[PDB]
Amino acid sequence: SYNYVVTAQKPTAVNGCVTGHFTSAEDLNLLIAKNTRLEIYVVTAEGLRPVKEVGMYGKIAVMELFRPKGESKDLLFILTAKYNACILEYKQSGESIDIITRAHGNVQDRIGRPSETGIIGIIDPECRMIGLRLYDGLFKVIPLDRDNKELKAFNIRLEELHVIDVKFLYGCQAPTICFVYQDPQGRHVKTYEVSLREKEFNKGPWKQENVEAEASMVIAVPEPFGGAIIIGQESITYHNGDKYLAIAPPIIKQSTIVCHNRVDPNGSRYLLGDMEGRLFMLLLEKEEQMDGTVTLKDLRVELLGETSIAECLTYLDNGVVFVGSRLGDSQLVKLNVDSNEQGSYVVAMETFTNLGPIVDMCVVDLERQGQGQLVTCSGAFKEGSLRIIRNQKLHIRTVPLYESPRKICYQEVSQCFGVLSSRIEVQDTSGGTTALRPSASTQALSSSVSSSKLFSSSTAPHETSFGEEVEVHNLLIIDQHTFEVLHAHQFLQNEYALSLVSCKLGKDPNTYFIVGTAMVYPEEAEPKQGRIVVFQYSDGKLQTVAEKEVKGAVYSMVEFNGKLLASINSTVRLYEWTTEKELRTECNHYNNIMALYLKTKGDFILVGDLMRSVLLLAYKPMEGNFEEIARDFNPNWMSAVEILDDDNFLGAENAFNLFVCQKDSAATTDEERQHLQEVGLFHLGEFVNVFCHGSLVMTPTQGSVLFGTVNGMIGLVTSLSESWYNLLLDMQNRLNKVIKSVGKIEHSFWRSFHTERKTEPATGFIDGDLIESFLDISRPKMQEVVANLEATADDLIKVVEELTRIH
Amino acid sequence: TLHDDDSCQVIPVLPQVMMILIPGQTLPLQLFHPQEVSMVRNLIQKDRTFAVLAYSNVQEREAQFGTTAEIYAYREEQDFGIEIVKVKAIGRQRFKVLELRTQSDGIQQAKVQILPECVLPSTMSAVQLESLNKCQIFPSSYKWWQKYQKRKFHCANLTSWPRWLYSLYDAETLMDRIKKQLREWDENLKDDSLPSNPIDFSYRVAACLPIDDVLRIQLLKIGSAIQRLRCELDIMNKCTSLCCKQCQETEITTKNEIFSLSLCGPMAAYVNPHGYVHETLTVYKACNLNLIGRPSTEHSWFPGYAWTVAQCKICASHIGWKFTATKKDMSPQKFWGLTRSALLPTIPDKVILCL
Amino acid sequence: LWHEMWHEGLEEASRLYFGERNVKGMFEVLEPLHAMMERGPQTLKETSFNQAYGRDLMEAQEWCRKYMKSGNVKDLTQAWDLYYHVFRRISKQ
Ligand SMILES: COc1cscc1-c1cn([C@H]2CCC(=O)NC2=O)nn1
Ligand SMILES: [Zn+2]
Repeated sequence: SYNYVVTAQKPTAVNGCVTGHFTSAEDLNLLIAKNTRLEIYVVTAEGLRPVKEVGMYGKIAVMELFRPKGESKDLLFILTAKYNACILEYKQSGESIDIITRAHGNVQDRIGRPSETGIIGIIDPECRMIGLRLYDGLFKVIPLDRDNKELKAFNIRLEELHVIDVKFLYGCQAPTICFVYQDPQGRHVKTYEVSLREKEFNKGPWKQENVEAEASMVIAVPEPFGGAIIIGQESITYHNGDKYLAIAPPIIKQSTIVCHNRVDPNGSRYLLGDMEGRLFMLLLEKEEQMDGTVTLKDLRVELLGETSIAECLTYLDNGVVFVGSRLGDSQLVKLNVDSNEQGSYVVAMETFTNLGPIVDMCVVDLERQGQGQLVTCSGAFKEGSLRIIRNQKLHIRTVPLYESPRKICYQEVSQCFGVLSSRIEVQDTSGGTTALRPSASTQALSSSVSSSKLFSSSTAPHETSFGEEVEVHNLLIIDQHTFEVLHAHQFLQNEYALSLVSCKLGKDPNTYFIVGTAMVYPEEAEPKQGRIVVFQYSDGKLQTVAEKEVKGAVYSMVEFNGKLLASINSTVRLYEWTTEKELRTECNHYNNIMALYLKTKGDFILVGDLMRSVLLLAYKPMEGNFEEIARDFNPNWMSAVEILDDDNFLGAENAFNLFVCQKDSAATTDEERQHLQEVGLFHLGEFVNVFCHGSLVMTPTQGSVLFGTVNGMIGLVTSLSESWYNLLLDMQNRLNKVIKSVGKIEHSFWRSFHTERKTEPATGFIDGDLIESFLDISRPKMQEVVANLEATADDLIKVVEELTRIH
Repeated sequence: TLHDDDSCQVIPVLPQVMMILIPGQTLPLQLFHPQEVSMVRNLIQKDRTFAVLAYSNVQEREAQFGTTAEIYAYREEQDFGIEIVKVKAIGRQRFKVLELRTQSDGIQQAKVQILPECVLPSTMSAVQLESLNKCQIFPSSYKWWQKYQKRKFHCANLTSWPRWLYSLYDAETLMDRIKKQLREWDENLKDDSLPSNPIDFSYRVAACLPIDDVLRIQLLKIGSAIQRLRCELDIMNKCTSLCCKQCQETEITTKNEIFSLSLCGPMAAYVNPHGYVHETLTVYKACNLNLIGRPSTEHSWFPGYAWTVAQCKICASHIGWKFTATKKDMSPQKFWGLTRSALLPTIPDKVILCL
Repeated sequence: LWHEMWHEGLEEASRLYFGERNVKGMFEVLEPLHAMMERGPQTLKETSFNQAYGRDLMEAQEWCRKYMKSGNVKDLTQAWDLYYHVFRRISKQ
C-alpha cells in the first residue's frame, strides 16, 4: 500500500512565545511557536505586523533568544522533541529574507530515560553556556563560544534525580543554576555553580533551603534584585544569598500557577497565569539604599482578570499582552489601569483562531452545492466550541459552547448536529451540585433528563465528598444554519457518555440518535454497567425511544447493514431493531482485547484497543457469528484507527506516528493469512484523535481521509498507484538535496518512525507538504530537481498542481 | 546478563530439563554427570547463563520456545569421590527456538532469538502540556487513588478517551489492584516481598496464579508487561471456578475458598519424599472429591496436619489431598491441598480472556 | 533364572511391604528385576517370559511410579494386582 499525506490546515495551538530584537536592534519582535511552525512579528502599537513564517522539520520543544557579546542582534536557540539543536539568525538581503543556521547538532544520548518533567532548556544570562535537562541524573552543557558550529556538549553528573524546575541566576561571577528537587524528605531549593574548564558542579552562592511540598516553578529575578522566586500551590517565596521573604496569598489557592512572564526588564513586575484563565501580576516592592543598592521590601499579588487558558505569556509595549493558548483561542489583551463596569482590568483586543484540540469531527454538505465542510469538536472547559471549516483559502467560523465538546454526528433529516458535551460542577452545602458558569448544556431552548430506577448500582452508596469536581454529561442538538443550542439532554448521575451515532435501523423509517454510555464510580476500576439509549428528535426536543442495559462500557457503536453493532468492554455484540422499537441481541463475539476502536466497511469489522491490537472480523451469515480473519499484536499506544480499503488499515501510534497494516495475499499459507504485515510507517509529528472519510473539494488519487489533531492541524491521506509512489519518492530525495532546512535537519531523520526505544526509516508514505513545496521555488531550482529521470520542469507543474486539487 | 533483543544468539541447553520456567521462578538443580559439569563450570567464567527448553508436544520432542536462566550460586560437594554440581538459577529473558544442532560430546547448541521486553512510556507523555509538566511529581488510600488519577491523567481531556480508561492501562494502578486481590487470598502478604518493577511483578504473579500450563504459556507469549498484568487481573476476576483437568467440566473448588495457611502464600511449591514437586493450592472447601486410604502424618508439608489422598469423583484422577488436624485446638481443623497440574481454570456460566 | 527369580522376588517383595510395612525394601527387590527386563531377554525361557508377562510387568512399574508422585496407596494396589496375576500364572507351571 502507498499513501500521500498532506496538511490541509497548519497547527494552530501555541506552545511557546518570546519577545526580543531578532530582526533588528531597533525593532521589538514577537516570536510564536506552533509545534512545527515559527511565526515572526514586529510590535508597532497598532497590533502585530507579520514579517516571516517558517516551518521546521521537528516539534519545537525549547525556544529562547540571546545576544552574545560580539553580536549586534539577538540569536535564536531551538531544541526539538527529537533533540535537534540549532542557533538561528535572521538575515535580510534587501527584499529577500532568510533564517540562517549559525550552529546545529543532535544532542541526544545513547543511554538515559527521558526526565519526568520533560525537556527544560535554559541559557546563561551572560551567554557563557546553554544548559539542558533531558534525562534524570544528568545536566547537559553546550559551551557557548565562537567556533562551536557543531554545538558540541558535555554532561555533568547531577545527584538530585527528581528535579522539577531549573533556571540560571543573574548577577553571578560564575554561571549558576537554581533548581527545586524532590527527595523522600520533601522538596528543596538548591544552587550549583558551573565551571566549563572543570566540567563539574562547584558549591553554589547560597545553601539548600526547604520549600512548599508543592513548589513547581522557579523564576530567576534579573538585577537589581538577583536571587530567585519559588512558586507553589499556596506560597510565593523569594531567596537570594542573605535574605528570604515568603507570602501565602489566598487569591491563588483556587488554581495552580503554571506560566509566567517578566514585564519590566529589571524584574519589578511579573505576569502569572493559572490553569483556569485567571491572570495575576506579582509586584516586587523595592526599598532602595543610599548607595543605589535595592533590597526586596515585600511581595504582592493582585488578580487582573480573565483570559483564555494560558499556555504561555509575553508582555508587549504599553499594556498589551499576548496570550498563547493550547486549549482555546490565543489573544491580544489590554491591561487597563481602571477596571470596567464588570470589575476586570483585562479587556480583549484581538482573537486568533485555535482549532486545537480536535477531539472529534465530521464532513457535511450544508449550502447543498457539492462541497463538504468540516465541523470539529474543539477546545476544552470554558474554551470548548465548534469550528466550521470551509474552502486566504480556509474560512473558519466559531460557535462558543463554554463547556467541553466530545463527540459529534450529523442528522440529515433533522437539519441539526448531535454533540456530546461535559461540564464541571462542584458540590455545595445545600447538598447538590452547582455549575461554575452558564454553558450550552444549561442555556438550551428546551432541556431534558434521564430517568432509571431499574439502573440502581449495588456497591455505590453515593456518599460523594464535599467540594469535589463532578463531570456532568449531556447530548446537545445544535441547528445547522443558526448554530443555536436547540435542546440539551442530561444523562444519569455518574453516567459517562462515550459513543454517538445517527442512523436508521431495520425497517424503521425514523433516523435516531443512539448514545453508548458507562456507569463510572470511584470505587470501581472497570465499569460493570452501561446503557445504549435510543433517542428521536421530534418537536425541538429529545425523547427516549428505547433503553438497553448492558454489563460494561459502550466504548463504540456503528451501523452494520441495518443493525446496531456495539462494543461492551471486550464483547462485540450485534443488535436487531424489532417492529416493537426495541433492541434484541442477535449475536455476541467475545474478544481477547478491549474493543475501544470499532470501524466497519462492507461485511468486515476492524476492532482495536489502546495498545495497538488490531483484529479483523467478518460476520458469517450461515454461522450467525463473527469470524477472525487476521490479527496483529504489536504493543504500542494507539490513539485512532480507520479502514482505508478491504485490505488496508490506517492508524496513529505513539510518538506522533502513522502506520498502515495490510492483509496478506494468501500465498498457499494459513499462519500468514491471519497475519497483517506492516507496509506503512511515517512520523507525522501530530497526535491524531480522529480519522474521517470525506473531502473539502468539489482520479489520480484514490480515496480521501481527513484527520484532526491535538494541535488543531488538519491533514489528508489518499492512496496512490505503484508508479505514482516511486516518482514522488524519487522527487523527495531530489528536493531534500536543494531545499535549505531551518536548523539543517535532514527530512529523512524527521519523517522516520521514532519511539523511545526504536527508530526505523519511513515507508509507504509521501510527505505531500514536501511535494507541494516544489511549486514554491524559483524556476531554475525547479529544473535542478528534475535533472534526468524525460521528466521536464514544465511536465511536473501540472502533476503537483493536480495533487494540490485534492485539498 | 541481559543480552540485546531481536538478535539471534546461541545459548547452551541443559539436557535434563523439560519443564516451562517462568522468568523469576526458583528452580533448584542437582546435576551429577561429567557431561553436565565441564559446561556448567565453563559458563561460570564467561556469562553464567544456560537455556531451559519448553516443549509444546513433550511426547515428540517438539521445542519451539524457552527461557534463559542465569547461574547466581555455585557449590560442589566432594561426596564419595563423585563430583556433584549443586547450582541454583533464576529465569531472565524469553527466547524462541529456530535451529538446534547436535555436537559430538553430548551437548546441543541452538540459535535462539530473544523476544523483546516491550517497555512502553506513560500514556500521557506524548500528550502532556508543557505548562503542566511540573505538576506530574506527586509529593511524598481510597481517596488518594482518586486524586492520583485526576492529576496524572488530567491531559486525557485532549484525547478521545476519559481518565478512568487510561487507569486500566496504567502499570502502577494495575499492580495495586492485583495486590488488593492477592491480599484477599493471603492476609499475611508482605508488600516488600513483591517486586516494584512492572516486568518482575507481572512474571512473579504469573508463577503464583493457580492456572494450567496452557495459560502459563499464553502469559509468556505476551511481550508487554502492561498486557500481561491486565490478562492476569482478568483471570483473577473471571476464572473463578477451578475444575478437574481430565474431566474439563467437573468443578472442584471456587476462588472464594482460596486462603493461605502458612507464610509462603496460597500456592507454594513443596517436595514429596520421592522428589516430585507439587505447587499445592490451599482451599477451605471442595466438591466432587473422594478420599482414598487413611490419614498419614508422614512427610506432612503442614506441621500438625495429616494428609489423605483426594481424587476426582467422576474420572478417579489424582487432584491432591485432604488435611485433617491432629490437635482439636488448630483453627483450620480441615482444609484441602490441590496440585496445580491437576486443575483447569474455568469461567462459570462463553466469555474468554482479555489482554 | 527369570521364572523362579521373578517368583522368589515377588514373595520377598510382598513379605517386605505387607509383612514388614516397608515400601523401600519392596522397591529394592523389584527394581533389579525390572531393570533386567529393560536389558532384554538373552535365553529362550527369558524370551518366552517377556512374551506372556513382560507387558503386565512394565504396567505395574508404571503404577508404582504413579504412587511415587501422588502418594496414593491404591496405585500400589493396582501394581500388586498385576504382580499377583503374573505370580499365579508362574506358579501354574
Ligand atoms: C510418604 O508419602 C509418599 C509416599 S510415595 C509418595 C508420597 C507422597 C506424599 N505426598 C505429599 C502428601 C501431602 C503432604 O503434606 N506431603 C507430601 O509429601 N505426595 N506424595
Ligand atoms: Zn475428573
